[PDB]
Amino acid sequence: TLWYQTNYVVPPETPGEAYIIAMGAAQDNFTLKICKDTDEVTQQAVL
Amino acid sequence: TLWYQTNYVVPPETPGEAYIIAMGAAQDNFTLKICKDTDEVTQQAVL
Amino acid sequence: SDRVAQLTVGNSSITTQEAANIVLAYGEWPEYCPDTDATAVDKPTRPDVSVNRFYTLDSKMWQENSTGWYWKFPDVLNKTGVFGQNAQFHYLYRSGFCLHVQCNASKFHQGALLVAVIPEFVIAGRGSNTKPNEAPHPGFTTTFPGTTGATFHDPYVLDSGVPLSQALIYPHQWINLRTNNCATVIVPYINAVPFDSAINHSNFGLIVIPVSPLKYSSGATTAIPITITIAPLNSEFGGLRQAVSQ
Amino acid sequence: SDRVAQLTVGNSSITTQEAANIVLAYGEWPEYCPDTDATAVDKPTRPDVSVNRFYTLDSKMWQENSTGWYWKFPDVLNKTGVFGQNAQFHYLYRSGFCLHVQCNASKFHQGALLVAVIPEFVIAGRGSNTKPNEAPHPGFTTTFPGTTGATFHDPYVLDSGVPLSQALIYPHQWINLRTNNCATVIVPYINAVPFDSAINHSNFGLIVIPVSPLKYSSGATTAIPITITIAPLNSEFGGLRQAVSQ
Amino acid sequence: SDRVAQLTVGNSSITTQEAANIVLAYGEWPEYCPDTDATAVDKPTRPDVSVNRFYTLDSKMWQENSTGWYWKFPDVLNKTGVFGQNAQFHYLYRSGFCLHVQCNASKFHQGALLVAVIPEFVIAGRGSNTKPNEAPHPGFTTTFPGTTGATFHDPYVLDSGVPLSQALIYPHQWINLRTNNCATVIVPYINAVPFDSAINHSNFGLIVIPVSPLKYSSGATTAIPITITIAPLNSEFGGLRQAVSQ
Amino acid sequence: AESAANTTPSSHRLETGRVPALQAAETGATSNATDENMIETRCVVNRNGVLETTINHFFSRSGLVGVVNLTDGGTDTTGYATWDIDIMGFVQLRRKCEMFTYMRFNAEFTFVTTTKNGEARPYMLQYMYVPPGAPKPTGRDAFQWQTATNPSVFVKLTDPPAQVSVPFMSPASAYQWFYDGYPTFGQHPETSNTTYGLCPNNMMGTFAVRVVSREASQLKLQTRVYMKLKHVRAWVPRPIRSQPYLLKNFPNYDSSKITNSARDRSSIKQAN
Repeated sequence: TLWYQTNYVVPPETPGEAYIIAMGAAQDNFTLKICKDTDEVTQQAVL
Repeated sequence: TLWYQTNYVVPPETPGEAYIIAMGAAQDNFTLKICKDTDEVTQQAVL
Repeated sequence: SDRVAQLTVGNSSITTQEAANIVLAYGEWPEYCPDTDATAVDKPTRPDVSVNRFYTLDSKMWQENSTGWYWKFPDVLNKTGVFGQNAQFHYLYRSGFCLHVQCNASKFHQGALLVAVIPEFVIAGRGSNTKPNEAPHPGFTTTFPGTTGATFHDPYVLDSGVPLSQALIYPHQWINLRTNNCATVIVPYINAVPFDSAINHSNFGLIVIPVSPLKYSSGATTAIPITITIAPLNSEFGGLRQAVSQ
Repeated sequence: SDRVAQLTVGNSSITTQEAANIVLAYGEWPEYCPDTDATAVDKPTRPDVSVNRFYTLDSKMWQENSTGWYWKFPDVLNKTGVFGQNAQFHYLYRSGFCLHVQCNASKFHQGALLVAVIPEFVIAGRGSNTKPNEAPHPGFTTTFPGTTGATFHDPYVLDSGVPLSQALIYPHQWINLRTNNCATVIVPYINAVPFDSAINHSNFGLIVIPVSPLKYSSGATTAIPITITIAPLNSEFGGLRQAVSQ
Repeated sequence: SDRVAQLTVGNSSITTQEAANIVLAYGEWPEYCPDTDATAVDKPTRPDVSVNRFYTLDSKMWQENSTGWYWKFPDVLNKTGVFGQNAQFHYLYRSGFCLHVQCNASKFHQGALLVAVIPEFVIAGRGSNTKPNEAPHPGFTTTFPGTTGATFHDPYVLDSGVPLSQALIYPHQWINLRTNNCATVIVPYINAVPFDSAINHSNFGLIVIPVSPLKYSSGATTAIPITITIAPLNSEFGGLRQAVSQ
Repeated sequence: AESAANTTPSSHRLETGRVPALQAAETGATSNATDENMIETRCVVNRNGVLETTINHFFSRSGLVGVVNLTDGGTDTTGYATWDIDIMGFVQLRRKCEMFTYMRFNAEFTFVTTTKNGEARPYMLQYMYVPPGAPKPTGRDAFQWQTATNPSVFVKLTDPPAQVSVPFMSPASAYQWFYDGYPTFGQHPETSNTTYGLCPNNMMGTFAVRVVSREASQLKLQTRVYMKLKHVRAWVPRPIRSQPYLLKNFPNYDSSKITNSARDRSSIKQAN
């Protein structure tokens, strides 16, 4: 969860609506196991 | 020739007309030769 | 190389971009009670992770007509989490604290705040009555505000009869909106007894008072909050019994 | 000591005041083709000055409703100068590139751009037709935009069916208008063949996509251009014959 | 480590936050007259404290239609303090000077100033008359402005027939309101005689000329002054007699 | 690195100047903020393996590649059944394979042939590999089925499925499923570019199959091809496609009716 600590203060003559881009990755101890099929694709057209 | 690469962007409540001062000099390999009279002055009043 | 800092305690981390150097109160780091100064016999407990982390309180909007706020640190995080749960079951308590007050704004706002700790910050009653039956005394939510906090009525006299101008002798730090946006004070355990109850006695109190008013032109942002986080460094507890509320 | 830089290649120089560190693609510098990996017999030419310099393209105004732009690098400077003239006469080609994208604004504008290279950046046709006779395919000015450039229609899927969110695996760099105003990526020669024609095959393509929109208050400047310069590092050419156009 | 500086001379100190490096005129520090170059016999006096300090002149508001100002340094602080009192009683004089010109503004103002010293800065008369009886000559307050100062009429020709563009050969410094807010020039004693009267001969003159006009949006501050301080380094005096006025 | 990573014991810091949690993302680099420069950790030794996540263990799956029909009628029959060898026909192995730009590997094609309604009668088949440039057989009794200087496999239907090893046979140094270019020269149209993106160094001939007999066989066979990758090397990783495939040899997507990369939520301030 992302919370407002103090505020978003801004001087005048300045837009008061910003944006935050969120990025994500893995660490050095990240490890995977048993492989399988993904669930992003189930149907397919005859190509 | 001096060209605009991207733009002159400026925030609001700020003047949008700047000025660039151009200066010029010589290098270490600059060398001259045969001396003569200049052409900045041709006429003169009797002082 | 100095205006950046990352304070990591336990499973929490505080990153900043505009900071002054950390203030170490009276030149003493928080350390565990030595066996020479101790007086209890039962072995104290030391969780070292679950009670040693940055607890974030609520935020308070700093308006133009604001006077200030104050807290009581062994009372604010006294009901929230493993520190509070461990402090309700035990009778003795001893710990230091790491402080951090966030207040950011644009480069067009102006104003300055004063964050400082006051050991034994006793609240004064306000009135002109000398009779014992009508002499005004502060309530429990005024003396011990809790996790919310309390406001000032006369912040010029610190609501205690002591002038604010001389309050720079305490461990303090300024939040100047043109220089930085955070202030950090590390404070050790300051008491005349080795261990003490964390419910019937607040050791010290944080105070945030805006001396320079908040000013900005029409068009900028208008919500300026004050966020505070607290880290109970080197916590110890003793005298285990049933859990009490207050 | 790091936010300033002067890149000098040949008779050109690029000075900057607000810069991040240069990005070196895949940790490999552009180098000349070694004799072990080569397959041609004729001796390649190496101008080393007239084709190794910063060629500046045109500028593009970045409005509020902008989607993005892309180029094809062995096609943009394919008709301009000694590099283009040397690339029209020869059949084989091999070189690296140094990139630089300028975008400056005031300290009151906000927005962020994403400049990155995509090896083998094939443009996808847009349509829902599976018949071979009506399946939409991009035109020549869409596949090879030239020195001008092409715009995006669906920059969320990179106009290729591949999501923009995962496009951070490529050699990339951000242009955040509160941090810097330029981005620099050096890229070596990436191909599955030693030499290749610089007319019928673009190796990779630059892409500039504004993910954070450009926003400013009424009264500030409104013309925000995007300028790009390209340096063909370590150029080689072979197979000399008559000059072809395309 | 370089944009901050504290110049302390005598009982004065000048602190700054936005500064360039100090300019040392012609690579020569102000030093005392050596016995080889001297020609007088009487022993010179050296106060070393009361005449060696930063004297602050008045401030001048820099409007939009401003042309510039100039002073004469052995004449400005010629009536103010122990330096002036010591210079009115004596006949010979020799000293160097340390300069400092303050001009601060916000980060929304624009403009640039040119502060420089001109040795033997003779003021030219303005007119087109060649007859000796009507040839215009400057007045005493134009040649020697005093502690107040004088304004320019044609600052493009430096009010002397010499172009301002070539005036960068003198020891100069710029005040660019986006880079710094102060300029510092240290100048030694420049004369063709060892000692000279500090009343009938000004050695050089400071000049402040705004080449880039002052511009700002409606709503900001409108009072932009120019403050100048002068330190007479290494003062010497000789030929003690009655005090003269001018 | 036979295991993942170990964690060293950490502690707290109270000092100025050291900020590990302020990694600027404008530089194009990944944040290098570890656990030990953050919340206080313990000493754990990790014995979890990283062997399964390698490329050689990720591409050593067979999957389906092609389906070839063989009608073998009586009056409008064909006899043979050619099938050009390409793996961009079934989106599973294609989606798994198109997350890289340049690849190089060997193949282990396996052929599984069944009957229409499902039955295994002992009919002998003949699988033929026609390289590019060799003539394609026209007819079930054509001249090309002599298989002189041409590899072929003779197997029955009751036998176990055949399995042959195919080497790396591209004229270039590696394969590539993305060719941003043009195969020929000259002027290119603007209306319909049917020649854009045509991978030149990918054609690998045509696979053929017939039934070894004299007159005919009233049966409708249907063979399936399973290609296993081995000795594989990948370069220049590409992002995984998030749009449904629409064409055989052209990456396209529907301009309207776009699929988002994630599903929808009720509100942004709610994790469920």
